[PDB]
Formats: sequence, structure tokens, C-alpha cells
Amino acid sequence: GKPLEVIKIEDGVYLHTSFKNIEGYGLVDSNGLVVLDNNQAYIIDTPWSEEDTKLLLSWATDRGYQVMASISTHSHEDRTAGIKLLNSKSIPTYTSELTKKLLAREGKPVPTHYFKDDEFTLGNGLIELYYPGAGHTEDNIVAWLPKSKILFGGCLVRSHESEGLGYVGDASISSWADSIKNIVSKKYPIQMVVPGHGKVGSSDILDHTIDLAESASN
Amino acid sequence: HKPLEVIKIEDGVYLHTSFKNIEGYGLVDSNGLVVLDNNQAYIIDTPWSEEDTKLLLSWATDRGYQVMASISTHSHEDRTAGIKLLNSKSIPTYTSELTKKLLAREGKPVPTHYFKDDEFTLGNGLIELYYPGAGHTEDNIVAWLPKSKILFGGCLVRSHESEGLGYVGDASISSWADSIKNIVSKKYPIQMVVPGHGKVGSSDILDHTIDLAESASNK
Ligand SMILES: [Zn+2]
Ligand SMILES: [Zn+2]
Repeated sequence: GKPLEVIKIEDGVYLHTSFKNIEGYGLVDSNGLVVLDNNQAYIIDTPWSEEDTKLLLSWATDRGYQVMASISTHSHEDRTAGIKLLNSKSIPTYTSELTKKLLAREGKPVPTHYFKDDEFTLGNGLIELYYPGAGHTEDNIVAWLPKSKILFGGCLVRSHESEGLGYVGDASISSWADSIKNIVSKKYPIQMVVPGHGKVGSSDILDHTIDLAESASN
Repeated sequence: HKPLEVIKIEDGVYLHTSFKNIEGYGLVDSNGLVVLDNNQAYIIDTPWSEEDTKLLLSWATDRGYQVMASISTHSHEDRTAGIKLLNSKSIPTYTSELTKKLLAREGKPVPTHYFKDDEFTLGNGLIELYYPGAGHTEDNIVAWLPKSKILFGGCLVRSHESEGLGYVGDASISSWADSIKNIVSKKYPIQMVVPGHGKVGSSDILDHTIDLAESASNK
């Protein structure tokens, strides 16, 4: 069969990490966040398994948190599992309108809620969502947390120690550098960047990511 | 999803390579072989999925080949997901006894044939199968092709480019080096070693794999 892990990375911000076995390669890890506003919880990108999502919801309800919503950063396979489960529990699920329509076109579970512009904030200013343009996928969005000064980049960003753009099957490689530069133009006072895969780091992760992007489109 | 590739690597020996998309990491490859004996084809490890297995069968039958048998090197899927499909088409499927019983214990489709000893041959001498000991898994076997002088090591061996042992969830790391030394003790005149993942190489792959095993075992 290794199980979901949750760890505190700031006050009211927890990193959750799930694991899959890759035959021939080893273990690949995947991150998202739980963000607390008092005792209300928000999930950014659920575990890829419906199983590990189940465990994440229990992680929260066992601490007396009320899970208010989930946000999914894009439409890929691993982001669907949680949507279906949280829909079933009447927990509000959010994506961009575009991500929602992509999911519906692919016959996948759709979120119950969705925002239409390129910016949207959740909680009472707790989570600022932003669509910076195509990169990892055509629809990928990021989440900015103004209080903790953390950017959740998901797979649109690559961690420091990692050396490629990851799964690029649905990527817009020649658009990617420009999309990271759009995040940069927000002039968020970024203190930490959480990638979809790998270790958390500083704002450097964005520069690192443009390097990989600019290299590959050559 | 990138589809099955098949390429000739020796007279009568073809490398088949199947791909999976790994979110966060990229594309991973998995290798097996097809070995021909005139019109008769033998598959060493099926492809990773049923769909790619289907493509492998069509690759062979579009060429007029008769698929006589498959052999799977252990009870993990990148070796066995094709057993159900071949079973449906009444194509004999083989594993060791231990691999067969592991599959059955896990409620997985089992091969229609198996062998009991540490050695077995298929295709009347074409393919020599050997169980060297635990490593990648408790049950992993290798395949020696005396004509083409190819060793198929599967995930018991690691390509040069690989700097780790791969998926070690079911591994016996402290036994792994000995198990490779057991292969080496066979004195096969090895010209090429085909790993389960990554590029084909020479007998040096075996030394590389020993290095990796010994390093991980020290911890
Ligand atoms: Zn993705
Ligand atoms: Zn295996």
C-alpha cells in the first residue's frame, strides 16, 4: 500500500502531502494546503486519491474544523477525486469557470461553485485566486494568502531541487515564462512558495521556474 | 498518453516500451521484449496496461506472428497487467510458482502456466528463466537469451542513468546485491542488459546495480 501526511507550515496553514508508487522510479509526492480562518477550514488542491481526501476531511473534522470549501487549481485527473467526494458531502467546491467547463467537457466531476474573472477571493480576504495564463496547463490558477504571505503555485511552479517542468502533456511551454511573469507583476510580498510537488521554498522558485520554461521553449 | 513503441534491438529481439504520465514528475517508461523464433513470438513482460498489451498483440499478428507465450518477471503490474488479456485470447501465460501464488493471494488474474524450480526454459531453449533471489521484490526473475546474448533483468537491475533502486516498497534491499552476484555466477556471456526502465546497456549494468544496492543497504 504510504498514507496522507499533514504538517503545520505557518499559523493557520498546513501542508498536506500524499504519495503514489511509481514502478521503476519510486515515490512521487503531491502537495496542497489546508488554510484556517478561526475554526473554518479551506482546502487548496485535494489529495489525488478519494481515499487520502477522506483522510484529509477527517483530519479537519476531528479537530473540530468546519470544512468550508475546496479550491482546485486545474482540471487534471488528480484534481477530480476530491471534487466528487466533497460534492457528495455538500462541501462547496471551487474552480475557475474555465476549469469547470474543461472538467464538464472531459466527462469529469464539476465543481458546484466557480468564479468568472481572472481574480477571485475566498474567505474574508483569506485566499486570493489568480489566473496568470497558460503554463503547466491552459487553465492553471494560483492562490495567494495575504496573511501568511504564501503563494500556492501548484504545478505551475517547480521546486528548487527539481530540474524539469514535470508532466508537460497539456502544457503551453512557450506561454509559461510569461505566465510566471504575470504572477510577478502582482507584486505580492511573497515570503514562501508552495509547489505542487517537492519542497516549499522562497520567491526564488518563480525565477527558477522561468529558467526551466525559457530553456524548454528553445 | 504516449502509445506503445516497438524497436528491433537484435535479430529476432524487439524492445517494447510503454509510457505513463506522472503528474508532478513527467513521463516514465517501462520495457519488455518480444523474441521471435521464425513466426513464433514470445513476450517477456507484458506492457504496463491492457491497451498497450492489445497494441503489442496487434503489432505481432499484423506481422504474421503467432504469440506462443508470455512470461512475467514478478507480480507487480508493469510485468502482469497483460495476463488477463492474453488469458482471454487463450495465449499461454507463465510466471514462477511464487509469482503465481502472490497474484492469487492478491486476487489478481493468475497465469495459466507456471514453473517450480529456480530454472526453466521457454521456446525449447530460446529463453532461459532464472530466480536469483530477492531484490526489487521477493519473487523477481530474469530471462537469459543465449542466441542474442541478451539479459532481461527487469526491475532487479537499474539503467546507468538511474541513481536509485526505483520503487522499493516491496524490496529486499539487504539481499539485492547477493541476488545480482547470483546472476553473475551464472557466467552468461552477456552482451546487453535490458532494464525494466531506462536504456539498454552492457554487463556493467549489473555492477552499477550492486553499487546502488550496497549503498542503500548501508543506509
Ligand atoms: Zn496537472
Ligand atoms: Zn516491480
